[PDB]
Amino acid sequence: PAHLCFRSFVEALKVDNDLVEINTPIDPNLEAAAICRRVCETNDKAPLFNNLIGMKNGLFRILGAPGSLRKSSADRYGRLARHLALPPTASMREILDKMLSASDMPPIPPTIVPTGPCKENSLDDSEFDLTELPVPLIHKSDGGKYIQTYGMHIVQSPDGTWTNWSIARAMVHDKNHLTGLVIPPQHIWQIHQMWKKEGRSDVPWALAFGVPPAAIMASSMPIPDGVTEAGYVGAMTGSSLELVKCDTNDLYVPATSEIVLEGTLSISETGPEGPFGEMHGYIFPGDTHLGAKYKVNRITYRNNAIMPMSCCGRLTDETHTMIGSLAAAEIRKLCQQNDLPITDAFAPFESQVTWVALRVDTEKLRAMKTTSEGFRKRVGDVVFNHKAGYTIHRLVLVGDDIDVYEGKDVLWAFSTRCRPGMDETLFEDVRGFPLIPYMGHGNGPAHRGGKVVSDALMPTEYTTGRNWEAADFNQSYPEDLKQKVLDNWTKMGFSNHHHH
Amino acid sequence: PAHLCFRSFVEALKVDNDLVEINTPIDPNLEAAAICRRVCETNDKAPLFNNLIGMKNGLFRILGAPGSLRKSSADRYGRLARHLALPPTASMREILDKMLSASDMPPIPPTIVPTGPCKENSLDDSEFDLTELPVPLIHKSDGGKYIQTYGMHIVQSPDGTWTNWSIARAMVHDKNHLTGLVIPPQHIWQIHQMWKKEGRSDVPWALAFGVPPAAIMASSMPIPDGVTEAGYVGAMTGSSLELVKCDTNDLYVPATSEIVLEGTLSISETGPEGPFGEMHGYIFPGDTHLGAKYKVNRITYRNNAIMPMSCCGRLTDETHTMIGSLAAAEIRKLCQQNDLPITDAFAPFESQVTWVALRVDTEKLRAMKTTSEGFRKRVGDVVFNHKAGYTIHRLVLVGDDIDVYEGKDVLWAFSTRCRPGMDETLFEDVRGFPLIPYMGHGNGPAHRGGKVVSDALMPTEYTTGRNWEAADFNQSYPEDLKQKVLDNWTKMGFSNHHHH
Ligand SMILES: Cc1cc2c3c(c1C)C(C)(C)C[C@@H](O)N3c1c(nc(O)[nH]c1=O)N2C[C@H](O)[C@H](O)[C@H](O)COP(=O)(O)O
Ligand SMILES: Cc1cc2c3c(c1C)C(C)(C)C[C@@H](O)N3c1c(nc(O)[nH]c1=O)N2C[C@H](O)[C@H](O)[C@H](O)COP(=O)(O)O
Ligand SMILES: [K+]
Ligand SMILES: [K+]
Ligand SMILES: [K+]
Ligand SMILES: [K+]
Ligand SMILES: [Mn+2]
Ligand SMILES: [Mn+2]
Repeated sequence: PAHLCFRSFVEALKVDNDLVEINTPIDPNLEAAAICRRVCETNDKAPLFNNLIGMKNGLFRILGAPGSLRKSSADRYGRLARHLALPPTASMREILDKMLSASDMPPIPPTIVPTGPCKENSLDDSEFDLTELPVPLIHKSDGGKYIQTYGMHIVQSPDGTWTNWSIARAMVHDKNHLTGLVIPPQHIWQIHQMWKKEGRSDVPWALAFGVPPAAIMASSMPIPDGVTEAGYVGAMTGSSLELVKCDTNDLYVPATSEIVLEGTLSISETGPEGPFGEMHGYIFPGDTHLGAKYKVNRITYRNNAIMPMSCCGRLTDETHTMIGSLAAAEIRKLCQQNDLPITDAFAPFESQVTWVALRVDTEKLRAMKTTSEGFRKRVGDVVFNHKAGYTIHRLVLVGDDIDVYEGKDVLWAFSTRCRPGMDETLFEDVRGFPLIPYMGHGNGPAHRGGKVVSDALMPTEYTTGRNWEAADFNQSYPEDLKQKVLDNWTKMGFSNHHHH
Repeated sequence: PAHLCFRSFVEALKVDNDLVEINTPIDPNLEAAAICRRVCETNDKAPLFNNLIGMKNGLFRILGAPGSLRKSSADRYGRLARHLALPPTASMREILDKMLSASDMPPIPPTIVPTGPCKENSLDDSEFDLTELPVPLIHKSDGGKYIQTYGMHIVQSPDGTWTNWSIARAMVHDKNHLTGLVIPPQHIWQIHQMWKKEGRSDVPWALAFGVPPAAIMASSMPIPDGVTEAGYVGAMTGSSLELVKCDTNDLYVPATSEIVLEGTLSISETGPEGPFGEMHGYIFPGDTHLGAKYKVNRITYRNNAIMPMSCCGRLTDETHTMIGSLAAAEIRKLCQQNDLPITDAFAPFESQVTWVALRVDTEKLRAMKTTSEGFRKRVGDVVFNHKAGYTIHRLVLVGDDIDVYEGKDVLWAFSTRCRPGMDETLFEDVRGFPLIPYMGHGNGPAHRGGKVVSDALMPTEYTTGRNWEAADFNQSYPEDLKQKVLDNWTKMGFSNHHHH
């Protein structure tokens, strides 16, 4: 099935009339990514580049925009739904509920199988050269060719008890090394730290590209510390994932992975990394810093291997649809587990996924007999002191009338119900997300502060209940009249389809 | 011409295929406004209600949505352009430049003519009853029938030197009185205050509905204290406006006004006023307060008179397209006159026109050798201590790459370049706009504070120049490549018209 095998997922996008196969030569130097960028800015069909200039020994084709948006509202999130076995018309609430469903289920550990498509071909350390592959230059000022934008890093705690799957960017350093981001509080960093404190060896590592779609979704979600993503994906899908052992180490990769790199993440070496055109929509030319260094010892791959690529930047791509929404999902759950009356959470695209809107059950709120200043503090302490809140700099509290999955309604509530200053609490003594330009390239500490809880609950929502009606068609006219107007609309001469 | 005569303006909307004439009976009790509300929420054609239940002695037809948006991007602002003799494809910059153009021109005083269409019919104090006219109930919880949503109040200083034209709401109180908002710092209030201090008589008043479109645009703009709107409209249009004297007082109304009320604004009496479904998108049921009271002594009107109506509320209507944009225009000019390097200003619809984005000439800024904290303070002191800043609670400073007329780009800049708290200055000791829910129905003083300058200029924009490129199709790919991609777009299989 498409959610459990990336090749099958590509076929599903075709069947959905959501793929464009480009069979003529395309340059991995900027051209593939430029096509992908336009797709993402216009919600077009995903591009599959089957003829990539420099493709050598079956490595590789590229699929862009794997988790980006479709043009119609009816199946807007269809590509995400296709990651998860959901109907293509699934709502974001349905997608995020699916991604949270495993959080109160027993893990279903993976099943080891003796082989799989990812072993169809191999290159040893004398046979590959990462500088000779058709690795894309994704943005014109990037500091390297970013091979790794939509694969899954696999690292395990020294004691063997936790195996983490996550997305973090990496670029080619030389024929057999990558550099990439390994930054706190991310789990690849937490595990790295464990190996560095033990001080004995580099971290055994694999990076698997074109993994089961349900696995790359969990890879992009801040599920709890110490939780093995494979078992969470198993529980979510109702099926044990099939994994094969790496050839050169004892980690386990999805059997149907398109491309697998095996090697080590250094506990001592660094190399130049970045800059990279990033999720908030910017690149700072020449802004290179030392990053984590990976050694690649072996490559295995499927016949006619396909590399997924996220051509991230301005709206809308995987960095918004997945990073933002999946953080929001975890935050929703985290608030509920802390006895806060939050029903829904989403990171508005309009905020460049730097805000999360929290919909409040105001009946519950009223029973708490609290105030804005107290509640704002409680909510921000829960979220901004937790890893799930890392990427999010503004929380917007809204009452039950607001659909947090509709950015227009979040912006309306924020703009009209939250008094600047008085209705907000700033948080300076929390971890900040340095990738946001106003952090890493801003006026203050790159790694600390710059966070805020903005209360767009109105005063009576804490006391006696909502005391307004919207000045809109829905709320300022009785039902019988509204329906009469709608029924007579085209007849009178005005203009009107859901699908389209 | 359409900009100088409301009847001609209605004909222009027809010719533009931007009118729906409804010739079957429509109830002024909510039905007309419900149709108007749906038009405004969907950017449909303006409705002209030619058969209004209760229309008596030629009073009246209704035109809704006179200054609202059209559906296509090419002539989005066509109805505003039709107020001003501009091409229907005029940009907002072009519209606001037209509205500012008279600010460095000599006024062209009005011309008195002996009669006009507004004298075709008359009703004395024994012949009309405002409770018997088809005055609309615009929102189901309004506290009265709001006759006055798009007419022009006309009041003159006691000394005769300043005659102000402005829009302020008013509702029917009884057979021969209205109540309405007369609030500081508005010019109707400033003039009222002058008459109250002189203490001798009620304020001679007229309210003219269906006035020259160029006059209702100026009516909605905070041009300076002491400036007679008629002369500013004269200068803007290049033509002296033709005015006729009122029958029962010595004020002068546009000759082609559809409907004219003549009477007095009391210096002593008040009456219940509101609530009203307002520009920020809300109504607070039962929230009635004492407002200004008007006595009507005489009504004159055109044959087949047409009452314009603004069915205001959630996006998008005249309260957003005119209040917000025309305040932004005046603010732009005010900043420039105070030697601040502002090139453009607009109130994003997404902010419910409570923000104004100020585009900065950063070459000029760099020459000033200043800082964010200093510049933010200077800009907020200029704007928030002036009447032009009254309605605006958040100013967003952006560099030259941002098109402030594009809300998506303002939201991107705000969300990614302004660090909450550190990059902002709050203003508590300025006049606030009580209509905003978080003010009048909020946690703090209804009339004071709640304002903020948010600096979305990046640090190097003050020093050495922009130091990023956007991670977008426009900026992260060379020209030759971009054009190749666009030229091959449909050929490869992707999808694409300006008008649609
Ligand atoms: C979907 C997606 C997620 C991420 C990234 C991208 C995509 C497409 C890149 C295009 C590669 C851009 C890059 O900046 N990137 C990225 C990243 N996290 C980082 O630490 N480092 C990164 O370079 N995340 C987010 C992380 O995947 C999540 O925060 C996840 O929660 C981490 O897993 P874990 O540590 O919770 O197990
Ligand atoms: C276009 C437009 C403007 C306004 C209004 C409306 C429309 C459609 C209503 C639908 C009637 C809603 C109402 O709240 N309203 C309104 C109002 N100003 C008020 O003091 N009182 C009001 O009730 N303005 C704004 C003012 O017209 C401007 O602020 C103008 O600047 C004033 O002129 P002046 O005092 O500068 O001469
Ligand atoms: K993860
Ligand atoms: K609030
Ligand atoms: K005015
Ligand atoms: K800033
Ligand atoms: Mn993890
Ligand atoms: Mn004025």
